[PDB]
Amino acid sequence: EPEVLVEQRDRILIITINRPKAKNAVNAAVSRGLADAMDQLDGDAGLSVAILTGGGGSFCAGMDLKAFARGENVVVEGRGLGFTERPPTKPLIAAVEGYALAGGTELALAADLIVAARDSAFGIPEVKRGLVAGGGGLLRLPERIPYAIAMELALTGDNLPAERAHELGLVNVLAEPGTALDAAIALAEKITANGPLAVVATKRIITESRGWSPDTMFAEQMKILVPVFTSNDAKEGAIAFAERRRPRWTGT
Amino acid sequence: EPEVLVEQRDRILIITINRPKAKNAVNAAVSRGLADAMDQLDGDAGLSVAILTGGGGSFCAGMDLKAFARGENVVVEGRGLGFTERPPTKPLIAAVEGYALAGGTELALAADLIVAARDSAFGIPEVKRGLVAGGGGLLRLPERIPYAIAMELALTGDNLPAERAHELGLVNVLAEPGTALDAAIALAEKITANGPLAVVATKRIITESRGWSPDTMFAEQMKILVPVFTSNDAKEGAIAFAERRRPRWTGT
Amino acid sequence: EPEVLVEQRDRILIITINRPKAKNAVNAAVSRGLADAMDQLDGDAGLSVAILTGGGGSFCAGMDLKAFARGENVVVEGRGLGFTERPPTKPLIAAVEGYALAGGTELALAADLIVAARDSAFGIPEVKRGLVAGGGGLLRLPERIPYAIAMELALTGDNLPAERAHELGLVNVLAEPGTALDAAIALAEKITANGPLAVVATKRIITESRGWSPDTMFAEQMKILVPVFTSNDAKEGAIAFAERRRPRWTGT
Repeated sequence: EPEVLVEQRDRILIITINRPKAKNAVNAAVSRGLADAMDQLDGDAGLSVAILTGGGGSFCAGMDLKAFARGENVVVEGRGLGFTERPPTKPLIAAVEGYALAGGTELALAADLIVAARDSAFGIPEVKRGLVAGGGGLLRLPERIPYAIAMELALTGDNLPAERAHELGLVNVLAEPGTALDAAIALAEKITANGPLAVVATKRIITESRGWSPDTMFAEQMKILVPVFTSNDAKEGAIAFAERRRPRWTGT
Repeated sequence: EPEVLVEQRDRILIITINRPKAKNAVNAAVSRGLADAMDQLDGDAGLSVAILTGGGGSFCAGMDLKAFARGENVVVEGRGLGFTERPPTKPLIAAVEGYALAGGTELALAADLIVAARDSAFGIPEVKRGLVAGGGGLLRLPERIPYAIAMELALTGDNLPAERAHELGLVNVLAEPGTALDAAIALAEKITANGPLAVVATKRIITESRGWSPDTMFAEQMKILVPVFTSNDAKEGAIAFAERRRPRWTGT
Repeated sequence: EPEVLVEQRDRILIITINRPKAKNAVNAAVSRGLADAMDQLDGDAGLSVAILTGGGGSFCAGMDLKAFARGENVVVEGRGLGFTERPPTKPLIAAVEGYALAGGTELALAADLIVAARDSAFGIPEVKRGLVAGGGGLLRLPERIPYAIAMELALTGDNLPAERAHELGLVNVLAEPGTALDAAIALAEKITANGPLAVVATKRIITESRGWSPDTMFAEQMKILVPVFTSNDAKEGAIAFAERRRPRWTGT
């Protein structure tokens, strides 16, 4: 039985970490499984969005310290912890139950959107063990929540309850306990209903603009805009809207 | 009757999009009218602040798709949608009633401050039509509200209610329905009461610092600081404060 | 009696501006005193965290305008207002009571974390006197709170009440009036309990990553990570955790 489970529902790829006895800690198998799933997402024209979740009601306790201690290839060159150093092109939603800690919070941060149960919690407690959250936690958390709160969490290693995380803008959708995945599917379906080229281009511009200067951002953006505006889907979108009916996207 | 109306009240320029039957959608006339108004604002020494609003109780439904479809010069080279690619030097407040959607939200984002009615709403639904919000929406929204919420709005095309937008920091002032312009005038008057050179320099530093490195930001800032500190208004400000009375600014 | 008081409590350096009759305004003596305290913090292996506070129930009214007017060396080359242009390496918490205005807000912004009394207030009213908040206020406030609110505060010179500042993410901890320092000590103790090399490295990555590109951030981060992961404290942290007891850090 695979330690990462994958199920396709229409155009949504549901990815489930399947090590509940190990609190879904990331070992070599999970790291590879996550990378393979992201490859599948981006490579399959029939997929639009992925959801990442942890089986059994707990998202991810972080990297498997035992697996790490004994030489498992957990942090993979070019990919990081599963995909922390190589986020997918298509949208990724993290559906969080229970604890998303350390590497677990870093997986969530590598996703684009977070749906979290009201009783879930985040955190990067690495400094408590004289270590540092090097899987993107320090690079992404201050960009997702207010800088000083990210600093506080990083220096103290305190847990961040989901409801506070929603107040701070880290969590998009608060769900009833046990229903985060269903809430995430609803979110995914809203995104898969939109133009696939436009959705991917939109994510691309938001992510890449972080590295653009104010003086160049519009010209850099234009290069991404043109293939969308001349696509078949751009025509179909205009036709469908004018005819008040659902657009039939082709991703071309 | 002009499709963009302009009224000067003391040192405040009130700019009103005047196409209520077209939901104040931006066509060629409105685009040019907005650009002319911003030129007027920045060029007139007797003006300190502008307010942009949509006549009739709805801010702006976005770009006029019909005007666009039939070849109106709506997105002007060097300026964008009115002024989206050329924001004014002096402060601009958007006073939002009803819907500010797509290009309408992009106009608001190109302003510095937003006053919005409690029953108003924002959004960038471009992906629903297989298009992308290329008028600065994707470049500015993630800088105004938490990154993940900006991502969510961009990928889903969902409306953002004004009250939520205030929670997220996009909206400065929530106003009673129908009173956004009056609230905006109150805000504008607070700013026009302050030193005009200092106000413009302050905006300049906040906007331009986005493109400065940590190692250079103070030296870059200094170049903007010096002309302010040696201005006539700097002297007048100190004198007025010491004498507990209103400063008589000259903008020199 | 020194105009800046310094007390060591275990590994915490408590720094108190001691000019209550002058609302703890920063003159030459206070500027130098603050710089010396930060040097002490960073230079002493027995110190982990500092707390900055204003004696008597008011944080800092800003730069001493009288001292400034008559030629005191208040803004020191290479350091700024005390330390605004040279923030410490180790974590700094500002414990705010009463008013932190102008230069006072800039001192707080140069700290990493802010604990503020529920009845305290911030602000950068420089534009009211035809001046500009050049001590880092304009460079840091838009990075700590939502951009548009930072713009609003900078252009209006309005006070920012502590409770609103907490909503916006500027204030980490809201304290009962008169108890901000005790709340700050609790926060400091949480941080001093964590691995000193890991804490300093964590702060370093969060602060320096502001000037890194997305394409280089992980490689830049790695250089800071390696000395932490190979430290004696990394070993001790792992041992202590496995033995369910407190780690005895050495800062090596």
